[PDB]
Amino acid sequence: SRIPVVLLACGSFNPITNMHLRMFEVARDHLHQTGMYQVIQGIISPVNDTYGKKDLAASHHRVAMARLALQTSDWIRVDPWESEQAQWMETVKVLRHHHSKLLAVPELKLLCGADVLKTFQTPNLWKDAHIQEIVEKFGLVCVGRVSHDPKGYIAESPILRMHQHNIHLAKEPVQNEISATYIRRALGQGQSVKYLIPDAVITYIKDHGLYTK
Amino acid sequence: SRIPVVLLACGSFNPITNMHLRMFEVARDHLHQTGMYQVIQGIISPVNDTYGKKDLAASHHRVAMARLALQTSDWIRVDPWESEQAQWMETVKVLRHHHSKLLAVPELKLLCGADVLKTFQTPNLWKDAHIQEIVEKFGLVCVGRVSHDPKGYIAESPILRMHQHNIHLAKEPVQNEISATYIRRALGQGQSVKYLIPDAVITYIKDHGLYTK
Amino acid sequence: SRIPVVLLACGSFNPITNMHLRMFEVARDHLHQTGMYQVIQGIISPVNDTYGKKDLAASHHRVAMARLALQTSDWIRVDPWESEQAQWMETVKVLRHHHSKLLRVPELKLLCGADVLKTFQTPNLWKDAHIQEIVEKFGLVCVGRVSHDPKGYIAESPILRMHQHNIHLAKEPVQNEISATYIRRALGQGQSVKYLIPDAVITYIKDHGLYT
Amino acid sequence: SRIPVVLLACGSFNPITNMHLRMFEVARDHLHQTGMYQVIQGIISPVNDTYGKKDLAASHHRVAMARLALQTSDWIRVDPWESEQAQWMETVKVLRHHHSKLLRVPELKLLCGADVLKTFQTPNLWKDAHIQEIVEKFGLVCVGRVSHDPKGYIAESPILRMHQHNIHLAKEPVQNEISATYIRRALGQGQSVKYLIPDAVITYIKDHGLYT
Ligand SMILES: NC(=O)c1ccc[n+]([C@@H]2O[C@H](COP(=O)([O-])OP(=O)(O)OC[C@H]3O[C@@H](n4cnc5c(N)ncnc54)[C@H](O)[C@@H]3O)[C@@H](O)[C@H]2O)c1
Ligand SMILES: NC(=O)c1ccc[n+]([C@@H]2O[C@H](COP(=O)([O-])OP(=O)(O)OC[C@H]3O[C@@H](n4cnc5c(N)ncnc54)[C@H](O)[C@@H]3O)[C@@H](O)[C@H]2O)c1
Ligand SMILES: NC(=O)c1ccc[n+]([C@@H]2O[C@H](COP(=O)([O-])OP(=O)(O)OC[C@H]3O[C@@H](n4cnc5c(N)ncnc54)[C@H](O)[C@@H]3O)[C@@H](O)[C@H]2O)c1
Ligand SMILES: NC(=O)c1ccc[n+]([C@@H]2O[C@H](COP(=O)([O-])OP(=O)(O)OC[C@H]3O[C@@H](n4cnc5c(N)ncnc54)[C@H](O)[C@@H]3O)[C@@H](O)[C@H]2O)c1
Repeated sequence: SRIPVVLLACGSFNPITNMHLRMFEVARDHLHQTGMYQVIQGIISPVNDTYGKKDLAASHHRVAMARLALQTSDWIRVDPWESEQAQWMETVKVLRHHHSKLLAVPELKLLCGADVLKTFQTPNLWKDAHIQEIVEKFGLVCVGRVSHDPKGYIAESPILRMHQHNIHLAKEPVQNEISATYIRRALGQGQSVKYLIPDAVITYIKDHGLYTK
Repeated sequence: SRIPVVLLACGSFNPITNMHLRMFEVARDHLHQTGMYQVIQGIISPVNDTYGKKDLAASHHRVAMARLALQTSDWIRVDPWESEQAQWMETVKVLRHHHSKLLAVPELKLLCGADVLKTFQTPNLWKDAHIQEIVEKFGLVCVGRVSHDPKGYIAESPILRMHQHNIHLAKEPVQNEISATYIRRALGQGQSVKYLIPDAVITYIKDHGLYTK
Repeated sequence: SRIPVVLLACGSFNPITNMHLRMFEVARDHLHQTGMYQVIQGIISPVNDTYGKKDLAASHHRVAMARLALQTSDWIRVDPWESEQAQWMETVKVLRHHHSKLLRVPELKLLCGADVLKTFQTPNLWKDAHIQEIVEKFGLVCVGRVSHDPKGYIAESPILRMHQHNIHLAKEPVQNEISATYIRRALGQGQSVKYLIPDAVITYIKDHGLYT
Repeated sequence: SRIPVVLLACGSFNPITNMHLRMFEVARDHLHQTGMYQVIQGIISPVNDTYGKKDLAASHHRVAMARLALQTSDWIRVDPWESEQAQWMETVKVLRHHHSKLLRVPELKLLCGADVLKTFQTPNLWKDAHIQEIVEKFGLVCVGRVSHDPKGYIAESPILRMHQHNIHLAKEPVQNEISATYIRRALGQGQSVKYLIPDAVITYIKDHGLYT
């Protein structure tokens, strides 16, 4: 029969957008189309507030916006564990945690856009051993993005190439490069972002006065 | 003070998508940003069933899907008058009708994507006199689309150039080229189109068995 | 053995751009990849000056620019026959013309971007009999373009879906949406279009005062 | 009178492509449009071979390809200084080097795509003092790219927003997203990349067996 799969998306979700959500749907249809997997759940894990140089809305709000965005989803939920930790946590550790949570066990795979695959090449960003454990022990489902060539990223990285069977490249013939950075700027200018991010998220942002100049 | 404006979008809406909806929002913010207009309403007018060579879902359903898509909009409504006529009607006639309906009168403008502006150049598609009345007596608000250069379309058409003050070019720094043709194909294959078109529209399509192979 | 193929691209080429050229390369690689064909020649056929409601550069200029653009190509050539006819000609007639020449046998296929497939749906634009002859007698090689879904255009066309064996969809893994309308506007504003169209074409345009 | 400007693009150029070249043309036109500057020179500075976790073609090859790509440019040149250093150098040091040479005065500005602005946010990638020196001592000219919002990157950076007078956002009205990674993969598969990168660069690549 089919191997059960849980998809984990780690990211900022500042705020969660229709594209972040579309990523799950495209990935699920892709895995199902292979004939060997059955996606039983998706998890949105917002990053901790201590992360990066960029100023993010409080994780309390990013978790809230995801929960509200996911109310019309019957298979994707937000998990705040990662954001509730005292500090930022390398992605491989978040995978380990959720794998333990599942502990005939479904395979847990990291879901991301092709741009993340490119960041694996950034000096000192990801430890080689972590890249290895991510693709070998968990798996990667990557959704295409304009200007990125995942196939080449895989061919040019010895670690990815060696475990390419555990990397699933998905993509849809659509162009949807709405950036959350633009969303925040537009919101700051009083412009509409309706139909780019969920109606429920816009309501929360308005009610809590988020992303103001 | 500001000139009141009603935006009319004529099209197939087979089915209405998040991009069709985004078009209204981008256009409204653009007109408001000029400082001289106040958009008070938007109208989605699905095309008649006798139109074109392409097979469209019944207008009864396209009107229903738009109504449901617009339930969370406080300023855009669907108007079935055009689709209820015995036969297809040139766009200038639909504008005339809605102008009469409004009859200190707000300006009624045709809302469309830049690709429509390009179709004005198609032999025998639009009567020169209609193109003229559309831009001169009503107005055009055009939203940018990848691969189209509205500014050049305007410069190269003597009629548009002469009335360019009545043509408003809007666009947002986003890439969103999701085609309804892809939506229908995906739906026909059992794939998800969630987050590309409204949740309410997907529910109607599923409940009424639309767009099946 | 592989089937010999000649690719014919009909269009304005006002002016020819790197995108138009790229279309040939992608189509050829796709056809060779199928293992069933051997593309032996490419033909750029600029449209006549009476065509449409547009002020196009004179046909002899568009032919000359295409020729310059193709100097570094060892398999694509421009053919002025079509532009040199007294009047505009439906595309199927251009295919028939070039088919006859080939006979004086390779298969002749129309080469176009996905957007062209969408124009097949435009009321009164293409005669149904002509769409049928194109995909039934000849063939169609389509290069993808952003915002277009060729697979859906084919499936929804009662004529195209019955001839898929003669339709070849070559996907463009790169994003190359450079509009010739934009090229003309930029040129008219005195802005650079270098690296968007061939250097020799830019020079010709300058020398002859085109698009000013 | 207009302020003399020299544009410096640091990058892999593995290999140089039509997009990299287009970036210079768009930036120059944008700067001239402001009416305040006169771009007098463009400089392509390929990165050293010790840089990053990537198997890059040898620096002398990337320099040679850039030189060939630029033969038809009357204002852009490749400078191998950087690639010829014993080790990789932070970009601000390359700017200082080229600034000194200019002195042996024109303003030297870093030229990059919008994506570079986003990398400024990457933990430990760029020293804050360096980002400050780049936009405060020199200048930054950014060319738009699909999926990136430079205006937001600037507004959200406590360093960039304080130096907007020295940041110039040049918008790319065309869609030109051709990945050098894709170019390399296509080449390795024996597929054409003609019209995506200069002909002379393709020839050099073939002659020297690069990307096989
Ligand atoms: N463990 C490590 O060493 C290490 C190093 C760097 C980053 N990280 C992790 O990586 C994450 C960084 O997330 P982020 O700030 O980029 O998240 P984000 O909110 O910007 O995006 C979330 C996800 O959406 C995808 N996405 C966004 N727009 C898309 C589109 N249009 N199409 C397809 N996919 C799209 C992104 O690729 C990403 O996978 C964090 O969880 C961080 O902890 C880990
Ligand atoms: N009066 C005439 O002579 C004449 C001739 C031809 C067509 N028409 C009219 O034109 C309409 C044709 O509509 P259609 O079939 O193209 O409608 P459609 O459903 O495909 O699209 C509706 C609108 O959405 C815009 N749009 C779609 N995707 C977009 C995106 N990603 N970004 C921005 N805008 C986007 C389109 O430009 C269009 O204005 C009909 O109302 C028809 O009656 C009139
Ligand atoms: N026989 C008929 O009934 C009929 C009806 C309408 C048009 N036509 C013919 O169709 C042609 C119309 O040509 P045009 O004005 O669009 O020519 P054009 O110069 O704009 O483009 C020529 C070709 O390039 C392709 N192309 C352009 N940019 C591209 C990109 N970025 N990526 C991929 N492909 C790209 C186009 O799809 C087209 O196939 C003429 O030859 C005309 O006679 C025939
Ligand atoms: N000093 C530091 O701390 C530091 C840290 C990281 C990187 N760097 C430097 O940054 C550079 C990294 O270069 P790279 O590997 O990205 O080079 P690259 O060859 O990929 O590209 C070079 C330039 O082209 C631009 N570009 C590419 N495709 C484009 C397109 N389609 N449209 C517009 N612009 C486009 C890129 O944005 C970039 O500015 C190196 O010089 C490196 O030393 C410096």
